[PDB]
Amino acid sequence: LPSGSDPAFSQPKSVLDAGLTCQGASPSSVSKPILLVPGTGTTGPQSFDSNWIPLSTQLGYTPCWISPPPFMLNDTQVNTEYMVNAITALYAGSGNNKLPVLTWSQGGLVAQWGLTFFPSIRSKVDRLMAFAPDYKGTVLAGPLDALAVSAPSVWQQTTGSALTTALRNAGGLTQIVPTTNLYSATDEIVQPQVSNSPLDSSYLFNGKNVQAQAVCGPLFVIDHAGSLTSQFSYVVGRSALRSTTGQARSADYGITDCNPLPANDLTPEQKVAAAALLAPAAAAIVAGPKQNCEPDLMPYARPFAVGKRTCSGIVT
Amino acid sequence: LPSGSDPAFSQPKSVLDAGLTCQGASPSSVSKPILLVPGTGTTGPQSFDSNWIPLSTQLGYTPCWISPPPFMLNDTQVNTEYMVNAITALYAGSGNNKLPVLTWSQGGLVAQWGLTFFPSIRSKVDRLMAFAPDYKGTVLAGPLDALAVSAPSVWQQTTGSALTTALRNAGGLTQIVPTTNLYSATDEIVQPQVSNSPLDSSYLFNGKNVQAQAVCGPLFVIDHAGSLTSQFSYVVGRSALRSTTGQARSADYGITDCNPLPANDLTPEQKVAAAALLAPAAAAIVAGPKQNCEPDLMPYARPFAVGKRTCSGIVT
Ligand SMILES: *[C@@H]1O[C@H](CO)[C@@H](O[C@@H]2O[C@H](CO)[C@@H](O)[C@H](O)[C@H]2NC(C)=O)[C@H](O)[C@H]1NC(C)=O
Ligand SMILES: *[C@@H]1O[C@H](CO)[C@@H](O[C@@H]2O[C@H](CO)[C@@H](O)[C@H](O)[C@H]2NC(C)=O)[C@H](O)[C@H]1NC(C)=O
Ligand SMILES: [K+]
Ligand SMILES: [K+]
Ligand SMILES: [K+]
Ligand SMILES: [K+]
Ligand code: NA
Ligand code: NA
Ligand code: NA
Ligand code: NA
Ligand code: NA
Repeated sequence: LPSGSDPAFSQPKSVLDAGLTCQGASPSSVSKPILLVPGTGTTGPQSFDSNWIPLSTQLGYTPCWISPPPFMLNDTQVNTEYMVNAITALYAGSGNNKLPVLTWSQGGLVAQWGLTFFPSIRSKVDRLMAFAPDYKGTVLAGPLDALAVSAPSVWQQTTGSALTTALRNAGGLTQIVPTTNLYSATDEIVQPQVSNSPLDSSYLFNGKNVQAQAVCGPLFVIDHAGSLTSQFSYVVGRSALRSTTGQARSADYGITDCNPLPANDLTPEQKVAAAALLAPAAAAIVAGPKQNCEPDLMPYARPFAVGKRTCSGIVT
Repeated sequence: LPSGSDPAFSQPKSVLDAGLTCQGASPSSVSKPILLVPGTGTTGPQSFDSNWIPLSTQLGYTPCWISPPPFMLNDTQVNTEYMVNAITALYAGSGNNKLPVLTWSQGGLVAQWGLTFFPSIRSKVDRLMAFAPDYKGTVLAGPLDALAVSAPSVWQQTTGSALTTALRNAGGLTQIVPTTNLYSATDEIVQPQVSNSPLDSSYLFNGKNVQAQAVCGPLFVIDHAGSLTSQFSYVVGRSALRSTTGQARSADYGITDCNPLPANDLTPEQKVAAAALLAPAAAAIVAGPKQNCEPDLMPYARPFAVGKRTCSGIVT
């Protein structure tokens, strides 16, 4: 696991700060922040307005989020700069108090990439609650890559990519801070997820790895978006957020919570938007960037993916 | 459309027969046969053991398949002899009753080549259910082969080929029996498929042409193999097989069926095998025969591709 200096950011501070917002507050002076990191094809509000922005507010946090442009479709490594900058800011802005990070989809990969390569944030994040994280990527992006209809970050989120290779070889498939990963065998976006084991894309060694079918039964069905928005997900997320260990606890949820529909505390109208969470993501992918190769690794990550091929050639 | 005698077989009938197998039945005495025609780089079992063999069984059919050697890599015109012989056999063996044909990839090109050039089988095929058929071939020169260093049937499936030209000029891009074509914009092997129109390689005039994204949305992703194996594909195929019209019916499927993962009725082990369909087929193509020209058209097809080039020169 890297333990030296932080890499320098490629983006200026003005740019990174512009991508961070808090509800009703400035990052420079915020009470009990939670940092929300969005999924592929979305802004922070698009991922979370119908779900964890109001739910976290009801738990007493001030939700804050990043929106790396365009819609989380550019280089995951740059998406991570937004996250690292935001944790630094929000920690300073809330009294040097550690804060939680809550993610969907790629946001969890971004969080873990940041924790792996930017040691400074490890003391600033108290826990990670990741919904449907793709730490191994997804095999399902393969045809899109072959067709050259994949955005930068979609290439990076393909199983076997240089990015996912680097994360693994740097030690990033082991939890770094207390981590809960909630995911589903029936996720239609991220696979493989079926095994309830380290083979799954969402699994981290020493983490609290919650495959919904383990709790709720193998026949249980909960999709990629539902993995973020469901009542089951709310109970698990609340467990993680409240737990003194920094991980969800099996005592905190069971069969009575195995409701895949949008969280009960959401208003009717929020439930409608939550259920429809993935539509705007699909439309952003559709209009968004597309290329025929995986973006290059930044220098700090190259040693961890020697021999993989990116846009510029083979990593040496 | 051609309307006379069937072309003579180039292969002995014993050889053709030996390539036909049914599950649990002789072709001479079979209950409700369905004939399965595999994709390039596979035998019948390799295409269908994880999918339409069990899925058709559960629908009450006896699955039967052909396995033209080696692995569907030889002349598509010879592959078609196996299909024509099998239809003749299974029609008689089911009491002189027409039977459905269900195909993947090249198998659909084979079925339509047979229906176009071998008139005797038209009255013996109840309906055709083709998954990812490449009636126009493909424009994508994939990464398996050096350009123009390819197997016989790979040449023939290249857009612009003499074979695909002949099919078109003989009238074979119009359905001959009731046909449903299920295909995907995100097919990484066969393109173009993106338009939901007669541009697409899988489209037949007067057919029931089902591009999955037209139903499911633009980021519904199923690949060339997923076109055969997905739950969405199963719902459409079941509709096609049951329909009184011989074609799938839009009433039978909709957004709720839009699951790209392997068909729900497959066991956990069959789903893993279905999701792994493509890689060993691609490896069989890589390991297979290579030549530097397209196989010659048989005499009965030449007049429909005059001016195209095969191994013996420009067709006359
Ligand atoms: C998208 O990611 C790329 C790649 O990391 C960013 O482009 C780099 O930006 C740095 C900072 O200016 C440059 O030094 C490199 O030359 C850039 N590389 C490439 C290939 O262009 C880019 O800034 C990111 N875009 C956004 C909107 O964040
Ligand atoms: C593969 O296809 C070629 C047709 O392209 C077949 O070869 C022909 O076989 C007939 C029947 O014996 C011969 O009369 C021809 O002279 C052959 N032509 C060529 C170019 O060799 C061949 O039999 C097929 N192989 C298999 C295993 O089916
Ligand atoms: K700001
Ligand atoms: K304040
Ligand atoms: K507790
Ligand atoms: K019709
Ligand atoms: Na399940
Ligand atoms: Na290039
Ligand atoms: Na094979
Ligand atoms: Na040719
Ligand atoms: Na099984």
